[PDB]
Amino acid sequence: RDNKQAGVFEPTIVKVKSLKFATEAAITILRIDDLIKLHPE
Amino acid sequence: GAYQDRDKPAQIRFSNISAAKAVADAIRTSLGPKGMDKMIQDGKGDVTITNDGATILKQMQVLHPAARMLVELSKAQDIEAGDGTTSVVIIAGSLLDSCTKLLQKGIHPTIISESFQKALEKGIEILTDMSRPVELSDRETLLNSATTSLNSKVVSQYSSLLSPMSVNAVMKVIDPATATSVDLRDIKIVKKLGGTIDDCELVEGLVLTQKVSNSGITRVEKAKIGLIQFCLSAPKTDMDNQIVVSDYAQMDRVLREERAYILNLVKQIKKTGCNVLLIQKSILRDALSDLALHFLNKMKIMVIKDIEREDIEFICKTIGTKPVAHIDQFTADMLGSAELAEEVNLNGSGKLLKITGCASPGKTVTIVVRGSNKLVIEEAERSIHDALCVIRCLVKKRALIAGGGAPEIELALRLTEYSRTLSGMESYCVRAFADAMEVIPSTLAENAGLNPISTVTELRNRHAQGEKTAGINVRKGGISNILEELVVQPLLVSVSALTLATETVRSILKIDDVVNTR
Repeated sequence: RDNKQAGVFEPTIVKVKSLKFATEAAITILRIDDLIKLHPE
Repeated sequence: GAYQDRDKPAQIRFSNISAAKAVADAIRTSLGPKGMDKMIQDGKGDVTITNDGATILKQMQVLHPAARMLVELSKAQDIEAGDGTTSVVIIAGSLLDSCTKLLQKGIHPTIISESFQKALEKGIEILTDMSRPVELSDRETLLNSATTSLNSKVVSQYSSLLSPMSVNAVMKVIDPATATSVDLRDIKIVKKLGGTIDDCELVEGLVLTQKVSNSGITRVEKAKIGLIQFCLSAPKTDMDNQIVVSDYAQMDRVLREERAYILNLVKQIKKTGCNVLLIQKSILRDALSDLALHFLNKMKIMVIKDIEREDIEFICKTIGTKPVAHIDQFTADMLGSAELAEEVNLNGSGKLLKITGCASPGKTVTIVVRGSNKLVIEEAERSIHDALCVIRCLVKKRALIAGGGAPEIELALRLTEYSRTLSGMESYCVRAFADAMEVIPSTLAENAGLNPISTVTELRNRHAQGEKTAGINVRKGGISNILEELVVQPLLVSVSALTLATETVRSILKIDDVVNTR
């Protein structure tokens, strides 16, 4: 349909900040290539 | 001939070498423009991301002592340079590998150490020869050095904006003339969760993580700042004291009179003309009393509690305001002034203090760090600190080297020809030394996904007349003149790396056996 006519709207900052944070998360996690575990004290 | 009776020393040497080499190869991945970071989960339950080697090794709880010496090495390099910690540890690994080769190559370790000393002397001479003197005043070369160090950690994401950040900060904190070793602790780092790393900001001023205590005052203009140490509460002596009540007017005389005392305090404070109050911790005794807060808010004075004693020197350096510890000394002479000071609102409701613009320009400076993940913020601050460190290193020695392993292959070539010239088993030693230096370009090619051996060999062949300007390029995926790709690191970095590694390898060779203790 046309959400503009339907009134289905979202605030811009939602999608903007969402995509930005998602990109940062992807950058952080993707750069991983090894975990090293330590059983506790 | 002479007979070697024992074999325990040789075996323990071998064990140490294998451990060191394994640690080196473990670090080997995280390196260079193509570097890949690691993550360590603490047994406590903490999690960290890191690409810098020193933090990696400090998070390591290494068992075998040799690698603990390696960790210590990395710590020293970081407290000297900031990157190349990866480089210096990888050199250590390669050196010890060639040391193995020389051990089954039957040569006694002491001769190895002496030959290594000759080798490092030749190397330091060559490295000093190859550099390019560079004045501190040229911003763009500084910027190139920055972006060289930066595009190896995660923050290469916003490298383009982070590099001017760091360089401007350092220029504002240095004396551009004395060429001293301007301290990094004069730079304030703020880990503030939320936001975007892009939104990292410089504040030519002062930032306090604490929050306001006045309900009603948020922004103040033309504010005059004053920092006060003596508490604002009922007077409580150093030695034990107590009011005695035995009589009639004692009650109201008390109440009225602590009110009057606090009133005198606040009234003098205003009479100085101040409008923004700073109060340090006084955990030993009473802090700022509530009643005094009431007066101050009534008189419309910006107020802050809980200033850490370690921050006081930084604050007075920055805003240019000597503290006051008694009423009388508090005078309009000492009240500092700043163009603006107020409480910003980020994090939705995570509120922060900024004081921008000061007529008395303190040499110090602060950094605000933004970003989504806590871990990525910590890594970003690590990388920025490394950037400041490398700039300081450049300040220490106004010499510049193109990075990209080209210095190292230069070293390998010159040292190999030097070994060919110099006779004796030390010749074999030095040849091993050059083959050891050969590793860094190999790792660069490997993390670059290029054929390592072919690339290294061709790069040596080029470099036979293709001096240090040429080297391994990431962006083109081949070999070119790196200097024109503007990827340069200060001489001190690799110099310190080589020196530290050489001393540590000599020391390791001195070792023969490990004795368990009580």
